[PDB]
Amino acid sequence: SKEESREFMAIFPDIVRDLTDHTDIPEVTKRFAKVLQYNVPTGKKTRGLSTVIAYKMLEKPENLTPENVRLAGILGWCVELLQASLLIMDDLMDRSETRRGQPCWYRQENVGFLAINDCLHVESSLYSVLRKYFSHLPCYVPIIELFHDVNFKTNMGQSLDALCMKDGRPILSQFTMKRYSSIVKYKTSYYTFQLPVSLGMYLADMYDPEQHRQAKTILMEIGEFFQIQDDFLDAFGDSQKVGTDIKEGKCSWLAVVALQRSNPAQRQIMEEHYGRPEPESTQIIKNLYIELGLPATFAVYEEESFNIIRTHIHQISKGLPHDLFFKIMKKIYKR
Amino acid sequence: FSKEESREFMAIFPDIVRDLTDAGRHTDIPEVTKRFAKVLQYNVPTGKKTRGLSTVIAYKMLEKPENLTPENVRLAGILGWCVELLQASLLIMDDLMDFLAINDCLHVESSLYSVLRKYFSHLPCYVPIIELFHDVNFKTNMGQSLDALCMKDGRPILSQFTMKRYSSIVKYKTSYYTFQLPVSLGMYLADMYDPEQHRQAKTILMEIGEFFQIQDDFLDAFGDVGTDIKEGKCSWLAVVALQRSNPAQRQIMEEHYGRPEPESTQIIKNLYIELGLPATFAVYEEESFNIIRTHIHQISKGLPHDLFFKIMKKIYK
Ligand SMILES: CC(C)=CCC/C(C)=C/COP(=O)(O)OP(=O)(O)O
Ligand SMILES: [Mg+2]
Ligand SMILES: [Mg+2]
Ligand SMILES: [Mg+2]
Ligand SMILES: [Mg+2]
Ligand SMILES: [Mg+2]
Repeated sequence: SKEESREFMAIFPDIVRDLTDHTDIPEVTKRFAKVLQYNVPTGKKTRGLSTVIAYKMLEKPENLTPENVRLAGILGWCVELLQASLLIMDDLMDRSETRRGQPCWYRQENVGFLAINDCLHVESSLYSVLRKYFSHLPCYVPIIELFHDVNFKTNMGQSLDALCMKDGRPILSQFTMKRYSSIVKYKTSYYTFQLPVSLGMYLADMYDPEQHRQAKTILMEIGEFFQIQDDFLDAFGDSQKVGTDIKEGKCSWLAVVALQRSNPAQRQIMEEHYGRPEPESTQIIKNLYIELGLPATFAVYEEESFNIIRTHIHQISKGLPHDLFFKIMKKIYKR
Repeated sequence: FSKEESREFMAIFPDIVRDLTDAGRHTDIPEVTKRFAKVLQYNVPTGKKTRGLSTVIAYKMLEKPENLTPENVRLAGILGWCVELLQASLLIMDDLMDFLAINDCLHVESSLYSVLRKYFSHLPCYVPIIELFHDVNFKTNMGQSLDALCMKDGRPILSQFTMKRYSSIVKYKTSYYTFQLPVSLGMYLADMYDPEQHRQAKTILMEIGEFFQIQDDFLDAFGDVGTDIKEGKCSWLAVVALQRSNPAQRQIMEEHYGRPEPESTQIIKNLYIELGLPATFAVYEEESFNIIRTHIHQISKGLPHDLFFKIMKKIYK
């Protein structure tokens, strides 16, 4: 929606002023404004806007004042602040060149390993936003605790992902569906799906831990498909982002399923060519994925997962609106 | 710190590891949980825990003697370990910039907020304590960045080396988390929330923090192995050297400060000797001590002066 997107984007400049406008150190506050302006407001803002929409479908229609919708928007920007911090750090860790076409922050002149500090700074900053706007509301402490908990869980996700690599070479014996599912849950699903919905619920004064647990069950399932679809399109999606999962030696759903279905000779091709810099090595792995019928396998998974998740949504108890979870399903599966 | 204080503090650490690495919960990710136990065990509990133990001492000297139960002194010890978790994340980040992964510093920092939630979420001091940690984290990061703005393309920017910028770096990068945080935590646990009491403490603790770092800066070059010169750090010695330098002495700093060759380090030290930085530190040490002793004696708003004298005596020796 034009009105929702514009109202949301209009909040960002206020959050920069809140965090940067410490009058004795103007040179660092000016630099932090640039850190925020480069890394936080560019691209889709899907997680941020999903927080606003989640709130709009959870709150009683009589309580949906512009004031409250703005508070939802500020929570959305706190999600985008958390993500910005995570992606600054991940880019340094993965030594990536670009993110969404933009050169990675750490590559910019006179940053490098100072990106570590900028990561921590950006993550810490969202708690200052929460204090200014929410310190007087009952949802304050639950929201602070949710952000700190999700940060901790995301770090477990990132560390689990790193235990699939040694000396910058993939450990293919680690590429199991159980480890993949755990990586997606902790590294992606909590901050991408649980965080926006739980923020919406808290702002709507929904504190029942069972309601949050029932939301989690369905959101972790949708989250798994989301990342599996993302992994699939990296290799088989119409380029005209250019996919580099194979070169980077990522524990992707494609690599996991490839190893499940491979005969010994096919396993040897993964051992020899997976996570190598040569473009020839990327094409050999892609050719193996085609040979193992991974496009057909994804097509079956997409149809089956959709049906299973839709069934689980129909069985949701409590005051949780099924509407919200069907709406999330629609945007992800695009149907 | 007394034997009993030290031993009962150290005894808390294994509990905090079990609390954070999910002992009792039966986790779906044991491999990475076991790794985090090792990150904590290897990086957090080793050497002197002076910030952690200072939090316990601060609480013991602010709380009414009747309220000093083993249970409350243990809580003070847990706040102390949260300061040591912050210290550990900051040290990891310094090790990285010069087994451990890059996100371990973010993880360790995040873990202190899990410890705070577990032990303090139902106490009145909860919101003030988490807000103090949030604010100190932010300020420490600002200090870290201000320090980095004294360096461009691997070279020190000597025009940035002013006493104004140095004082700001020490205040934001070190003094807030090293001196303000332990005392304010003690005060909050003792249900002392009055902003004027906190501001009275801050004034003295920012002054102690400045001597602490200036003494550290001095001993790096003139102690009995320091690499501040080689690393081109914005140290008190370099700041004062540039204040006192004639144009020829400035050119020696321009040419030889922040160079890897050990000969450049000895040239800078020779220049520091020539500029009378030892004598200058001796004057600063005497004058700062007399000013800080004065302010501690003048401390009001119902604060005990003996807490701050103990901190002062530990730093100045
Ligand atoms: C604790 C931290 C730092 C978490 C990082 C979370 C994250 C979404 C990383 C990107 O994943 P990726 O590296 O597998 O993919 P890409 O970089 O291509 O988006
Ligand atoms: Mg990564
Ligand atoms: Mg990456
Ligand atoms: Mg990428
Ligand atoms: Mg991807
Ligand atoms: Mg030093």
